[PDB]
Amino acid sequence: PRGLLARVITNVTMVILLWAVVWSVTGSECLPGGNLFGIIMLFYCAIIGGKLFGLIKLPTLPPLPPLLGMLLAGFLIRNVPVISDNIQIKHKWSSALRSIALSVILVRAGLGLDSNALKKLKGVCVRLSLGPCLIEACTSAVLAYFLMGLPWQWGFMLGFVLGAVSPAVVVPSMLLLQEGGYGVEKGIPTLLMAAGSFDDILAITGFNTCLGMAFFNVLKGVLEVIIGVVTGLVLGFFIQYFPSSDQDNLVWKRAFLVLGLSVLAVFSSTYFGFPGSGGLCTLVTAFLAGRGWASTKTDVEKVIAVAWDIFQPLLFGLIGAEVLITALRPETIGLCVATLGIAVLIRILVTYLMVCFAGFNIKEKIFISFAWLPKATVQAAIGSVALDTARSHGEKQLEGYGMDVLTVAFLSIIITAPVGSLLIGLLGPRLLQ
Amino acid sequence: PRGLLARVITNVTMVILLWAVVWSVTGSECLPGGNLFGIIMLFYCAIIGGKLFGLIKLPTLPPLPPLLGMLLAGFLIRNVPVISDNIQIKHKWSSALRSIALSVILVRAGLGLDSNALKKLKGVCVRLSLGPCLIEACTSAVLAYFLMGLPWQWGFMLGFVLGAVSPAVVVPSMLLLQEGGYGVEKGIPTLLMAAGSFDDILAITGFNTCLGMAFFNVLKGVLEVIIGVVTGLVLGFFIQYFPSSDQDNLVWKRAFLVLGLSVLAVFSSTYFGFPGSGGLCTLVTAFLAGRGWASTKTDVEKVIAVAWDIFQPLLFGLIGAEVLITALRPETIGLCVATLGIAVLIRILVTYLMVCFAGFNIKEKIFISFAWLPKATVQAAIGSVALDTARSHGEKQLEGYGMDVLTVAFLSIIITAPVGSLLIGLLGPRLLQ
Ligand SMILES: CC(C)CCC[C@@H](C)[C@H]1CC[C@H]2[C@@H]3CC=C4C[C@@H](OC(=O)CCC(=O)O)CC[C@]4(C)[C@H]3CC[C@]12C
Ligand SMILES: CC(C)CCC[C@@H](C)[C@H]1CC[C@H]2[C@@H]3CC=C4C[C@@H](OC(=O)CCC(=O)O)CC[C@]4(C)[C@H]3CC[C@]12C
Ligand SMILES: CC(C)CCC[C@@H](C)[C@H]1CC[C@H]2[C@@H]3CC=C4C[C@@H](OC(=O)CCC(=O)O)CC[C@]4(C)[C@H]3CC[C@]12C
Ligand SMILES: CC(C)CCC[C@@H](C)[C@H]1CC[C@H]2[C@@H]3CC=C4C[C@@H](OC(=O)CCC(=O)O)CC[C@]4(C)[C@H]3CC[C@]12C
Ligand SMILES: CC(C)CCC[C@@H](C)[C@H]1CC[C@H]2[C@@H]3CC=C4C[C@@H](OC(=O)CCC(=O)O)CC[C@]4(C)[C@H]3CC[C@]12C
Ligand SMILES: CC(C)CCC[C@@H](C)[C@H]1CC[C@H]2[C@@H]3CC=C4C[C@@H](OC(=O)CCC(=O)O)CC[C@]4(C)[C@H]3CC[C@]12C
Ligand SMILES: CC(C)CCC[C@@H](C)[C@H]1CC[C@H]2[C@@H]3CC=C4C[C@@H](OC(=O)CCC(=O)O)CC[C@]4(C)[C@H]3CC[C@]12C
Ligand SMILES: CC(C)CCC[C@@H](C)[C@H]1CC[C@H]2[C@@H]3CC=C4C[C@@H](OC(=O)CCC(=O)O)CC[C@]4(C)[C@H]3CC[C@]12C
Repeated sequence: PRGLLARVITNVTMVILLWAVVWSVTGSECLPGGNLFGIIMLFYCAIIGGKLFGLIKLPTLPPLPPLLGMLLAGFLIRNVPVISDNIQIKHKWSSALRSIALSVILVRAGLGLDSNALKKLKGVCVRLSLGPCLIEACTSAVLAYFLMGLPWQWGFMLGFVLGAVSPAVVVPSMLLLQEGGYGVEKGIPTLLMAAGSFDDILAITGFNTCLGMAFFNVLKGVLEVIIGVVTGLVLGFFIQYFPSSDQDNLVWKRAFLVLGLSVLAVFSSTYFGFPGSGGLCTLVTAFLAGRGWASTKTDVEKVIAVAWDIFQPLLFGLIGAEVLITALRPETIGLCVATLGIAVLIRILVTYLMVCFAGFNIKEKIFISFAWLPKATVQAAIGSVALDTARSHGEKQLEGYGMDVLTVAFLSIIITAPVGSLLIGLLGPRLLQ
Repeated sequence: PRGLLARVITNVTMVILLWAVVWSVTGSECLPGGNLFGIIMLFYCAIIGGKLFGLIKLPTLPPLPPLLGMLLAGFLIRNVPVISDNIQIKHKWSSALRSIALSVILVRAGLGLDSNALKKLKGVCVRLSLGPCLIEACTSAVLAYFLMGLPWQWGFMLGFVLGAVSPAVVVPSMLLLQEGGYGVEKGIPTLLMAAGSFDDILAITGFNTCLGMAFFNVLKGVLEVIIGVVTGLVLGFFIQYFPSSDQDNLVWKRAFLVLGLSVLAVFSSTYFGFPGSGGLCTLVTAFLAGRGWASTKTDVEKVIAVAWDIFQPLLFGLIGAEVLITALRPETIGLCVATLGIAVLIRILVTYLMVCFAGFNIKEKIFISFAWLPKATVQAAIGSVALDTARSHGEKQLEGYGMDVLTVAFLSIIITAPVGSLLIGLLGPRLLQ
């Protein structure tokens, strides 16, 4: 009956019951070496890993983010030889589960976005979404040439992979800051959430175009923008009108509609052959339907919030589950760190410059500069795409260049992701109060 | 903006959207001939079938139950030549889905049982669950010998299969009657729900033993009663104490615990080798948990009721999905019809006699006598077990005897399942008012 004892006892039963129930219905998928056993065990390990980082090993002054534990828990499973064969996850299950978690964070960001602030920040959004991304790519190519044997063709390809803000790490931080409030709320959380959502299409277009040259598509990148806007706009108007207050259980009807269409848009676009259209399609759909509701949007986000907590450990467990290749390969990776360090440093400076027009006087520029660091999702999506092509085509010289790209690609998530989440967490309540 | 137009538009969108979403994640399972296409189409056909029987062809006086539509919808799929390979379903996903729906109705029946009435009905419950089951089986064996070539060995086997009350047909009707109330509520709804729950152990024990004799097990049938009581008690006292009001989201925590352990007991018991223990294990577990949840028992009920509505069309659609063998086989089934007709009539008389002790004065006897007719679930599970051994044990003489079991076993589901459900509908509010 004790509160502390009841909480620990209940959770232990509710986790053993989940494994036991699945093992009964499915004959062998829940035994060691099975497909459902790898997913369940990784889900449990990521859950416990986050709890340790913040409740037992919490630093006095800085609150250690739980995102570090989730990546660490997945890293140990993939790299430990004795816990790498009894637990395995199929690539097609990893990719399917990876994209579903991405759509959940996108709809929640757009759904809670305030449209009034977005109207006055039209000019700032395009500058923020174009400045740091393009500038860093050019610097990365120059930095790589003087410190690596990669030519200009492979120098530019690295830059686009490196420079892309991941919404999965900034969006959860912005929403928590906005809920607390600080008496100003100029629109910084809204600006950061919107700008980082559609930055992916710029990066993927350059990577594919550069990859093809080293092996046209310039117009194709523009088409992905048009399709996502048109599909998101037309479908967004059939959610605020057809579902009305007349029907019952409307809370569970407006929640399945937005999430179901978001999943359809993401997976359908990739199948056709123009990925990235669903990246912003689910942003416009939720944003348009978001303005249609002005009384029941409060209870819809609560349903989505519980869903995000389920996919939070699962998403980052999969992200840090393919770093076994570079687990321990000391080959003077100081140059790789040097390229990453300079590129990050240059990105900070340009971000401050791009917001020097008006409004943001002193602290807004500082907070925005340090909030553009995290790089989690897009880096792992196309991190090893180039290396596989080099291996496939039958050559070898290009494979070595691709391996170098992998080292810097995985290094960004390990380094810049946990630091960015930690910095944004404690500096938000200290600059724009 | 119109509710009439909104429901049809909204419901149509919510069914096409579900198919499109599942089709995107799974490449070919959503296409015709796939595994997930059979489950989706069968659920949709059974859904409209229930709506037609009550909104289009509703009789004036007798309300035609949706069960007739659900049984017919699955019947057409399995028998129509052109829609019998376009939609299919694996046996292992039919059996898994069949048992899960059975556990839902058991916990919802046990949860709504009233303890006060059960205390005074010790004598009536045991007599009701023993009288008709044994008496009807004996009459079926005698009638079969004088009207068929089945010897005494096969006569009793047919009787035990034929004599069994299905809880999935009465409990939904009993719960609705109890909720409405009629100013007396002597305990008839509680008597019928409890007595019919544990009637499975006798029917399976007789059928298995009789089949073995024609091919000791009395002791094992006894253990299934003991095992269910022992595990029902220990697992029933760890649910009304640990999950308490201190925990958050307690509504969704107690509903996962009762339903999760009910599924575990049913599937785990079958695997070990003593089925039927989980049938009454989840009945006692849910009843004991109800006694501790004095206040929040009704709040959890709203979630279980919605769960059954999902499995209502799926359960009966699968029930009428294996009648292709006897789709159209005119072989003078009048003897089979005559044997079933006599057995049903004899069952009515004996049930009236068994409850002529006290309490039920005049009208209660008539209502209870006709409320023991519905027979749908247990028949289909063990109906074709005899014929499976006949075509697999190498003997062809016994194949004819097994075929006669299928004719009567499948004929009872078509006839008595809908009539019994319809009979209680228009007779309940006319006898215990
Ligand atoms: C703790 C509360 C929530 C009740 C749930 C208990 C379950 C966790 C128990 C009940 C039956 C047990 C199972 C019954 C027997 C076995 C022996 C063994 O099963 C096997 O046959 C595979 C290995 C072998 O060949 O022995 C492995 C564990 C297992 C499945 C047990 C695992 C744990 C189970 C599911
Ligand atoms: C907080 C922890 C419990 C989260 C889950 C960690 C898992 C990764 C651990 C927990 C229990 C461990 C398992 C305990 C027993 C075994 C059986 C073992 O196989 C043998 O024992 C073979 C020895 C023989 O020849 O008899 C293989 C590893 C495995 C699945 C272990 C692998 C790693 C597991 C799943
Ligand atoms: C605080 C919470 C998050 C801890 C969760 C603990 C789980 C990781 C434990 C609880 C029950 C354990 C399981 C209990 C029974 C078994 C059966 C066992 O089967 C064998 O011994 C394999 C024999 C063979 O080699 O064939 C393998 C480990 C396993 C799945 C255990 C794995 C680890 C489990 C899931
Ligand atoms: C935002 C998207 C939708 C439209 C813009 C796509 C850009 C990413 C493409 C368009 C023109 C491309 C550039 C044009 C040609 C080259 C040559 C390429 O390889 C060379 O340096 C050798 C050139 C030579 O001398 O032949 C280096 C990158 C670069 C600048 C390309 C980099 C990627 C660019 C900027
Ligand atoms: C209606 C509202 C909820 C928007 C959802 C529309 C979907 C129902 C559409 C969008 C993309 C369409 C699919 C894209 C193309 C095709 C052609 C075709 O796919 C194939 O290539 C296999 C058969 C063949 O060889 O042509 C069959 C239908 C399908 C999958 C379409 C089926 C219907 C889909 C899923
Ligand atoms: C209220 C109704 C719509 C519920 C669902 C009924 C389904 C059983 C129907 C609806 C659409 C029908 C399908 C429409 C088209 C086809 C394609 C057909 O294949 C061909 O046309 C091949 C012709 C050729 O050889 O070129 C096979 C049947 C199928 C899947 C039909 C089978 C039965 C379906 C699935
Ligand atoms: C009132 C509600 C319950 C009616 C529900 C209607 C559904 C039965 C319809 C809506 C969308 C239809 C599907 C839309 C697209 C396709 C792809 C289509 O693919 C082909 O043409 C097969 C070509 C080939 O033979 O390879 C087959 C029919 C199908 C599955 C249709 C089947 C019937 C569906 C599910
Ligand atoms: C509640 C459950 C767990 C216990 C009840 C078990 C009964 C269903 C068993 C116990 C003794 C069995 C009977 C004992 C022997 C026979 C002979 C059997 O076959 C014969 O008639 C030939 C006998 C011979 O060789 O002379 C037919 C049924 C019957 C009455 C059996 C039918 C089923 C009975 C009643």
